[PDB]
Amino acid sequence: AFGGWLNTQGGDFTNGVTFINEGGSHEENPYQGIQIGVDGAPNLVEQGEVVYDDYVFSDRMEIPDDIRKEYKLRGKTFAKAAKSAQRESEERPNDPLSTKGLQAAMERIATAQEEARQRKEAHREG
Amino acid sequence: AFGGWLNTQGGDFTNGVTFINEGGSHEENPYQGIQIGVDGAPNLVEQGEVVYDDYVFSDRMEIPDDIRKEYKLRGKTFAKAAKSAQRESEERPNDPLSTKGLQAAMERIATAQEEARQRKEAHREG
Amino acid sequence: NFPRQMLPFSKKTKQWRKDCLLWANQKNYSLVRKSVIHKKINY
Amino acid sequence: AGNLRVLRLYWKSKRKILKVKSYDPETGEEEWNFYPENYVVNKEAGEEVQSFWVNEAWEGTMIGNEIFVNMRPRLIQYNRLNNPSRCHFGIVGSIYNLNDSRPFSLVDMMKPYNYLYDAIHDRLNKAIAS
Amino acid sequence: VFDFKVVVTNPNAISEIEDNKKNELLQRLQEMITDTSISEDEYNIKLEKLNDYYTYEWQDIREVRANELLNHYIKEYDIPLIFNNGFMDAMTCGEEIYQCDIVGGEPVIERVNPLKIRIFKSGYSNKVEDADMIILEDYWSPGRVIDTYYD
Amino acid sequence: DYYTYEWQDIREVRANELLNHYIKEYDIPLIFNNGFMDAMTCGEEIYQCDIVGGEPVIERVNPLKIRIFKSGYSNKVEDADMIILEDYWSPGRVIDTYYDVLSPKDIKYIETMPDYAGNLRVLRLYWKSKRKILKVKSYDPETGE
Amino acid sequence: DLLNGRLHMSDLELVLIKAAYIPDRLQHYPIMNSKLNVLRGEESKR
Amino acid sequence: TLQSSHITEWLFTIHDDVKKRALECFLETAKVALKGRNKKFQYILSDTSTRVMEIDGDEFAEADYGLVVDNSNGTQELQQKLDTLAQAALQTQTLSFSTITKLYTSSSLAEKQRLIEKDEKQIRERQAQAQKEQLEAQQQIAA
Amino acid sequence: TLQSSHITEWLFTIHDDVKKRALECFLETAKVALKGRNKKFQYILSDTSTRVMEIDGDEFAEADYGLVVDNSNGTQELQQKLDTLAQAALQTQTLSFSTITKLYTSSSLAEKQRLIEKDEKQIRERQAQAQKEQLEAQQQIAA
Ligand SMILES: [Mg+2]
Ligand SMILES: [Mg+2]
Repeated sequence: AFGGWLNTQGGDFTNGVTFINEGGSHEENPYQGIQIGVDGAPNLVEQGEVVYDDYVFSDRMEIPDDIRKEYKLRGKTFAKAAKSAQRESEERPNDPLSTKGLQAAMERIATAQEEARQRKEAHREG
Repeated sequence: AFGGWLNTQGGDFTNGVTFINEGGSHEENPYQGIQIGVDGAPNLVEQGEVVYDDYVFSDRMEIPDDIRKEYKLRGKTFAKAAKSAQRESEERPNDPLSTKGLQAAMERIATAQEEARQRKEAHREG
Repeated sequence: NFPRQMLPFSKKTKQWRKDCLLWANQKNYSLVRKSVIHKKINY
Repeated sequence: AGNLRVLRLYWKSKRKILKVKSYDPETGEEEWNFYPENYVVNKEAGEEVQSFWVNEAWEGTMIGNEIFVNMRPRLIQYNRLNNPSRCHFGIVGSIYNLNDSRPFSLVDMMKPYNYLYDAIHDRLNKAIAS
Repeated sequence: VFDFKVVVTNPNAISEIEDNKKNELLQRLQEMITDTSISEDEYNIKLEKLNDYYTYEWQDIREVRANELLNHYIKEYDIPLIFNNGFMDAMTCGEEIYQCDIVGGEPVIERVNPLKIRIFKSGYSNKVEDADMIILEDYWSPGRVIDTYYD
Repeated sequence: DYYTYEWQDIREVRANELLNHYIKEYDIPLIFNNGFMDAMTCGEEIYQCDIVGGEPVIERVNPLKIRIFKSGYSNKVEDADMIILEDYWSPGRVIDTYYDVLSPKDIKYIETMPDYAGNLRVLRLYWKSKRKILKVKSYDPETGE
Repeated sequence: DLLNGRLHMSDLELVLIKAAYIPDRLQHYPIMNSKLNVLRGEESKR
Repeated sequence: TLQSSHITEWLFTIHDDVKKRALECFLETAKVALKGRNKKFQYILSDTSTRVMEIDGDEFAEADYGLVVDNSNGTQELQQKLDTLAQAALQTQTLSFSTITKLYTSSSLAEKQRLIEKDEKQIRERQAQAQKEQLEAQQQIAA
Repeated sequence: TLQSSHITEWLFTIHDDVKKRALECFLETAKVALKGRNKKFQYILSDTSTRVMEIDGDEFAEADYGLVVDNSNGTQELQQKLDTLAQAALQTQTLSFSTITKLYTSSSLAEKQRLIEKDEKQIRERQAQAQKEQLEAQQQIAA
């Protein structure tokens, strides 16, 4: 499927990133999304978002330049930033250094998204 | 019988679909049906219908174009749609991929027929 | 000429398989086998 | 004699199949499955589909010149668990060769000595006769 | 010595899927013995027969089935004679080939004459199974073609 | 009963399970016998380890079909930096090994070959590239280590 | 090739043939095969 | 003659390899033949052996399930060890003659292994319950 | 013939080294193949064996964890000692027939070692609690 996988030599190796594609927007999907799993039981996700370690990177949200400069993101959205941080890990999902780098980058992007959501929530309640 | 069976190499291999032919319509048969089994004890079937996993595809019914477009059916009657879905599996009953494809297609056609039946009875009761 | 084998299952009809068998009838060389004459001489 | 020429052909055809990435409904565990080309991918559920061409064993038998029998995929697909393309026919065998060469059988290495033996014993027979 | 037995490569290796398949088989057998047994007359006999299979494993049942198949057909067809003939042919040509097929609904194994097989599209492969195309041309009796292709 | 086990014991059990199963499955001893013959003939014995179809496989490499570059007078083959394996494969084998990556254009190329044997020249390149990696020095937060 | 019973006349002299006949070509007698066969057979039973 | 047998052990080794592969192919052919409505397999197979085919995954090679045809010193050694173990079990009144016959007519190493385990378990349980019966008999007599 | 075997034991020694290294190579190849979503490994491996990969140390060679493919006189001697020791343990009623079969079907020296230790501990605990139960029965009788 090529989404966060390296299907070669008759195997299916993944770097841990889940490219949740082909479903559609929350409003356009009759089931409100793909419904990857059951845990809140309705864990719904759309076409543009990506998941690492059960943490959802949102595509609708953008990256403030303040949060761009610190943590050194590249993409315009958080989903695109995760898709840019994990480019190296796709072709070498088994390398220990690649896994460590992916874990660190995903933690950075998760903290950035938490900060952005906190800022937006505070501003909206303001 | 050549209906849903591959009698070759001195064996009798089946893909699971039961071509129920040669009996006749319910009204033309003095026992009202072929009486395949006893379970409702009178399990009756006619010449046009086919069975896969103890569930009956009706030959008398027709697929509305709405149900043709989605679930992507081919035959004009539900029985003919299953006679079209199982063609690839008839020549290779022992292939795992063929069995899985038959399982999925049979589920799709069964759900389509259930939707047609509930629509028809709802319209009739209206 | 051996007929094309990169086809959907629907287009692998009776005439296609008959063409395969006719090619087989029309027919040896191998890289790790001796000639048939050599084997026959041995036997 | 009153026999029939029976020519049986075995060949690996190529079959189009689909690898479908579907998510487990209960747990967030993406899964993989192999289906034929006629399988309709279930959209609206995240089922990503990619199509591959894969080996498939076929057979067919000609009896005499007019009879055509059992033209179909081999019903004995010697399949493997993870590789849909690993298949073969019922024929199993080996070459008793060395380093990708043709077999230098035991009879091959003994044959020159046998030919020399025959020549020498022909000389012996002529000497006995004379 | 000719003792070719199917053996579990790791007999002390059990996983969840094996246990699930064992449970499925036991449930199926329980339903069948419930169906056939006529109201307690021999139901306990079936429980006695299947109670010793709770200590079995999926791998053990599969190995058992394989061993009974191979043992029966080895004792039936006298396969070692077939292997001896193939060994002589290997000595003569350096090629040992056997064909396994279903004839009359039963599995059969035959020795292929090296002069009556055409192996095409191999990659310097020592094994015959790696070939992509094989032709077997032999003159059969009418009885054999009817015994194989009556259906 | 696994409470009495140790980490090293569990790893050893897993490794023994793998080697046991695959040694019995592949008849690795016959492969080693052939390699011993190749070594007596050439003074060279080589084996390739790879994954094919998702399973580990082991093969004996023809000494005439492996090109070893950039070695350091080392009698071992693992010390090499660039290896080229040129051999002729059947179409069935290449489709068995590369179905998940072969494109329809490539499969048509396999079809459209004249096929006057009908094998395919499979050249596989192995070479040690270089990667830029970072050695980062960090202090344990709890203890000044 | 020597182990497979082929003698290259260009490997033991200057060729002043390509015809598979003894009046100008040289027989090969495989006396080395047994020596290597013993060792490979011992390798199997170790 | 041993050093002469070394000269042809290569031929015999490749022969045994070919035999193993041929038997594996025949095993797969028989597996496919089972699902063909042949009543012969109802006689040479037991019940559970005939219900293995009902479970999914029977279409694949047995080498992918951990089963391999094997003729090596390991399996022959294991068979010998199991047979002497059973003989030692007969002595000490631990293993019953009926099950000894079953082992002698088993053809599968795991089958005989489970038979030995079953009889050990049965005998040990019978000993334990007999001991408990004697102890409670003494206790109630004293009471 | 022994002094003639010395002449080719150098070939055999380097061959053994090559075989050892090739088997380490195959072991690492299988380790990488484990984490590729193949259902074959679920059949030939146990649950703990399939769970080892979840720890963050599986990407490195087994030689770095104290594990080596080895065929030397040390391992054969250790195997023979363990097997003979288990045979001696069977007699004296210190090791069960089922666990004997498990040792015969282990392939790992560590596994059979742990089996022997577990059986020792279980039987000693049962013996000790037997003495305690008998002693308290006598004591309460006297009371
Ligand atoms: Mg019977
Ligand atoms: Mg297992």
